[PDB]
Amino acid sequence: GIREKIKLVSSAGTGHFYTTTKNKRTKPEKLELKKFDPVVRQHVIYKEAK
Amino acid sequence: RNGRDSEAKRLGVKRFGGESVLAGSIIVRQRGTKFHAGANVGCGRDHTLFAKADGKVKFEVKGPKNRKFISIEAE
Amino acid sequence: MLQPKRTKFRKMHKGRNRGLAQGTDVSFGSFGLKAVGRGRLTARQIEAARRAMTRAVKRQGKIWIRVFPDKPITEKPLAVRMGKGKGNVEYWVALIQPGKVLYEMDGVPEELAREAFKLAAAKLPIKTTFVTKTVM
Amino acid sequence: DKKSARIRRATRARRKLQELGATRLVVHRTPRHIYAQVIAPNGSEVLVAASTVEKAIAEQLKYTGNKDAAAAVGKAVAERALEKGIKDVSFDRSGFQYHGRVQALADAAREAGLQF
Amino acid sequence: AKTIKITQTRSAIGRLPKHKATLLGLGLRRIGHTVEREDTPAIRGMINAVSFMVKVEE
Amino acid sequence: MFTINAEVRKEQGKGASRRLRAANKFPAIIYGGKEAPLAIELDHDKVMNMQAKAEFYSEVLTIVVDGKEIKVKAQDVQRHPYKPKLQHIDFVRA
Amino acid sequence: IVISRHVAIPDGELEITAIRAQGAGGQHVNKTSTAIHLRFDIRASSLPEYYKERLLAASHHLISSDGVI
RNA sequence: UGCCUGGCGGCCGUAGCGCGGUGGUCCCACCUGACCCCAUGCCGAACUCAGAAGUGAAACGCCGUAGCGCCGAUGGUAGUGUGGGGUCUCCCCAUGCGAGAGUAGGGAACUGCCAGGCAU
RNA sequence: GCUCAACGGAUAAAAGGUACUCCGGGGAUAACAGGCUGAUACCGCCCAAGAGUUCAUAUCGACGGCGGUGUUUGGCACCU
RNA sequence: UCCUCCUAAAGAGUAACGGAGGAGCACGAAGGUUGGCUAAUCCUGGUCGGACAUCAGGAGGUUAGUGCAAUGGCAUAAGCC
RNA sequence: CCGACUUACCAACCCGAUGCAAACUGCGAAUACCGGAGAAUGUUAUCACGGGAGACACACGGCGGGUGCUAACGUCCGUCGUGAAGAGGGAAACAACCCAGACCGCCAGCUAAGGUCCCAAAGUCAUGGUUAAGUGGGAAACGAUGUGGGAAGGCCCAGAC
Ligand SMILES: [Mg+2]
Ligand SMILES: [Mg+2]
Ligand SMILES: [Mg+2]
Ligand SMILES: [Mg+2]
Ligand SMILES: [Mg+2]
Ligand SMILES: [Mg+2]
Ligand SMILES: [Mg+2]
Ligand SMILES: [Mg+2]
Ligand SMILES: [Mg+2]
Ligand SMILES: [Mg+2]
Ligand SMILES: [Mg+2]
Ligand SMILES: [Mg+2]
Ligand SMILES: [Mg+2]
Ligand SMILES: [Mg+2]
Ligand SMILES: [Mg+2]
Ligand SMILES: [Mg+2]
Ligand SMILES: [Mg+2]
Ligand SMILES: [Mg+2]
Ligand SMILES: [Mg+2]
Ligand SMILES: [Mg+2]
Ligand SMILES: [Mg+2]
Ligand SMILES: [Mg+2]
Ligand SMILES: [Mg+2]
Ligand SMILES: [Mg+2]
Ligand SMILES: [Mg+2]
Ligand SMILES: [Mg+2]
Ligand SMILES: [Mg+2]
Ligand SMILES: [Mg+2]
Ligand SMILES: [Mg+2]
Ligand SMILES: [Mg+2]
Ligand SMILES: [Mg+2]
Ligand SMILES: [Mg+2]
Ligand SMILES: [Mg+2]
Ligand SMILES: [Mg+2]
Ligand SMILES: [Mg+2]
Ligand SMILES: [Mg+2]
Ligand SMILES: [Mg+2]
Ligand SMILES: [Mg+2]
Ligand SMILES: [Mg+2]
Ligand SMILES: [Mg+2]
Ligand SMILES: [Mg+2]
Ligand SMILES: [Mg+2]
Ligand SMILES: [Mg+2]
Ligand SMILES: [Mg+2]
Ligand code: NA
Repeated sequence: GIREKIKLVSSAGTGHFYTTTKNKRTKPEKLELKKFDPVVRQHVIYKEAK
Repeated sequence: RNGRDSEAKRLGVKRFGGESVLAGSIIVRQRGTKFHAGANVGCGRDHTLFAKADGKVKFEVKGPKNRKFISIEAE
Repeated sequence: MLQPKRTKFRKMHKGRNRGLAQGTDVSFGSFGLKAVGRGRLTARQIEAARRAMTRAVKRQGKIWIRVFPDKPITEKPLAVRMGKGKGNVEYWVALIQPGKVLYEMDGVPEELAREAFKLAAAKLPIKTTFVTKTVM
Repeated sequence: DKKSARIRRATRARRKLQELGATRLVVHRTPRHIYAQVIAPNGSEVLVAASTVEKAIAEQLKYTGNKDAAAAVGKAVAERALEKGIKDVSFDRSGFQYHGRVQALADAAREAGLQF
Repeated sequence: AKTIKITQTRSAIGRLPKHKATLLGLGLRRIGHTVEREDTPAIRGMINAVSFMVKVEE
Repeated sequence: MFTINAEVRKEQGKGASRRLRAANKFPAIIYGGKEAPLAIELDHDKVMNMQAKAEFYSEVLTIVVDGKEIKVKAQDVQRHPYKPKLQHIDFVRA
Repeated sequence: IVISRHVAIPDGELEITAIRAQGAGGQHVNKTSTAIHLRFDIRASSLPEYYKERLLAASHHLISSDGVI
């Protein structure tokens, strides 16, 4: 539908990322979650990307 | 117009009363909780009742609502 | 011509007609017309029999119809192949088992009731009999 | 009813503890007279108990039904439990908030030695 | 100890699979074949299952 | 004052009761009080001619079973679905 | 069979026969009686008077001189 | 040991509801006060705390009452596995299983652990 | 990154006509005729409201019911 | 193509151009947890206000709700804050 | 404004009674299925893994159904049987129905279904009854002092029909 797949990139130096979806029409603010980074093995902030 | 149906889901009781199961064995596949988890029985996200221990399947109607529970007798 | 208002579904399976009836007693009147045989009563047959009764007895007396067709019968149009979906609902039948009281009558002598029930049974596809209300 | 509201408020944790097979320290609060029991995993028989309706406890409290009385009951029940050998219990609010007298009882039980 | 003689009096051709399995469990092969079996409730239940085609003498 | 002769049923159930009603009797039961229920057979012609009176269902009846006279009352009657026949009668004692 | 709120043909006053049609169709048109020949005797009908009268007075290609539609 | 009460269970309507009566030493409940612990998308209603003067009004418990709910035979009936039969999309016979409903009736729960009070 | 939705997706990429037709087959399957059936068709009977100046049944017969035949159109696809 | 019910003969499965309906998503909260709460619909009373708004009480009992079909669930709520 | 009248009409809820349901269920079988134990029986009949297939047009009959018209030697499922791929006997003849599974031979015997007057093997068998219709040896609603049996009932040697 109108939900676009976005990429949450780790704020650590790792190129690690999760992928999710987002309704950019209703929520135009970036996702700023705190997910587990398996490269550094810590919970760091993942920020939305493309 | 008609003509559509769904693939059958193969629900229902897999292991019946008195049957010896291993831990993790699926006992009943259901939509809601027709059967409720008793002792040593877990309920999955799709409400699948599974054995959390090795033992025998046991059905009861305990409770104030007379609902049916499945437990694993650790035998 | 009796017919249900706003049923759940338009069409139903053929089903069977095994078993004995349930409403086998004269519950509302003094006399009744009970089905000895098994079959289908269409709404047209029920209405014909009711008119025969209501004319044989004059405006006097009360008449109960104990049966409702409540079952749609479909037919395919003529010159249509087999298949292409179930046919269209043409009429409604009541399923009748042996013993079903079909009509009851009250407020008339038994002789008038008998001749009215005969006039009406002549309109029905089912073998009938005359019954009276029994104490217990 | 406040009683029925509280019992349905407690039912979930009670059934969870019964499922876990835990020995439970059940508290019961009343405007006067807080109560505590330690009940076996089978839930049908009491292992230990302590309350301000007991004279040996109430004799040392100027009011039974306050935080100090609750702390006294908590210390007493945890002492009796540790003497019977019951160390690892689970707390059962019985539908009361874990805020005042109930929290005082639970804290007193913790400092006395009951692990929960 | 107590035995019972069972003869097959009818054919097994168009019989139910369970009936043919019962005749096998009794040991009956032919029509007119007579076996001698132990007189236990299980044997009696087999004889009951296929009574329409076996004859019993005790 | 209705009197009905009856024998006790030796065999009971579906096939036995059907054999009875074919042999022109019909089963009946007597119950009530502390005495156990008593299964009896009635002559269908006799009882069908008797029950045609509306007082059969109000008066206290008597049933002669094994010589014993049991005062009863017609409690329930199972009639044939469409035939003018009786299938079963319940008699409450006294 | 209905003509008006007061005029309906009893459906037995209407003779309907089956015949073979003209034109294309092959063996099926040769052998099959798909064409309908409807005959309706106006005088022998239970049609209203003045309806019988107008039908018998009309000069229509579908009404024969014997008073048959 | 008895009675009463509180808590936690078993059991899940023979156990619930209604109707009537009844209990306040203790317990319980309402209750009193609230700036505080804490609380109200407003409110000390609730939740919470500090208490206990008053009342058992309500609630709750107990005791009666069947007006209901509920339980419920026996017998019969329905259905039905197997074999057989007929007049055969419905039945019957032999045998085995045998309801549901209803009827007679039952029925105002029973019980375990702990604690407290009173009487002993 | 695929209404690859004909959704196990044959290509990245594809509509028609043939009575000018052709081949391999099929009675696996239509058109004729036969068969089974009898919805339809046609014929008969039952009930009898009524019409018939009265009068159901001289004649006709509503609302309904039960059959027969195997002329129609069909259904099926058993033969070819 | 997928989902729900029935057909489907009380395990599973089960066909038809059989009978009925939906999906091709939504949601960073509509997820997690903790704490708390319990509906529909009526009646009575009440400014505008009304069949129907909000308030109070009673009855009622989940006849509601479950982001979207249907089914099975759901009060310990899976429903509501 | 207001309002007794005309509510003799319809009529919700509720109460009492009567039914109906594939897509209703406060009930609920028989069977079937799953599991465990125990005999007896069965040439392991079971499973696994390997070599080789063929087959994936099914038919009819019974039972449970959908569809069709409670049509079809119809169609579509479930399940069993048979045919397919099974000869023999019976049903006149008649894959699929009934009985019954052909290793070969015999101018031996007993039986199954079905039969026993003649064709044509075997009862012109025995006992009791029914039917006159050649019913048996096709059919419905409905009609009828056909005839047999049964249970009552009305009126009747103060005389019934
Ligand atoms: Mg399905
Ligand atoms: Mg102790
Ligand atoms: Mg056979
Ligand atoms: Mg039987
Ligand atoms: Mg052309
Ligand atoms: Mg032709
Ligand atoms: Mg004419
Ligand atoms: Mg006081
Ligand atoms: Mg009071
Ligand atoms: Mg019984
Ligand atoms: Mg019962
Ligand atoms: Mg896509
Ligand atoms: Mg494709
Ligand atoms: Mg495909
Ligand atoms: Mg492809
Ligand atoms: Mg060619
Ligand atoms: Mg063909
Ligand atoms: Mg061929
Ligand atoms: Mg043809
Ligand atoms: Mg006239
Ligand atoms: Mg033809
Ligand atoms: Mg075919
Ligand atoms: Mg030919
Ligand atoms: Mg199933
Ligand atoms: Mg099944
Ligand atoms: Mg949610
Ligand atoms: Mg919560
Ligand atoms: Mg008002
Ligand atoms: Mg059902
Ligand atoms: Mg193929
Ligand atoms: Mg195929
Ligand atoms: Mg069938
Ligand atoms: Mg075929
Ligand atoms: Mg076929
Ligand atoms: Mg072949
Ligand atoms: Mg053969
Ligand atoms: Mg042959
Ligand atoms: Mg023949
Ligand atoms: Mg021959
Ligand atoms: Mg052989
Ligand atoms: Mg013989
Ligand atoms: Mg001879
Ligand atoms: Mg002779
Ligand atoms: Mg003849
Ligand atoms: Na009764």
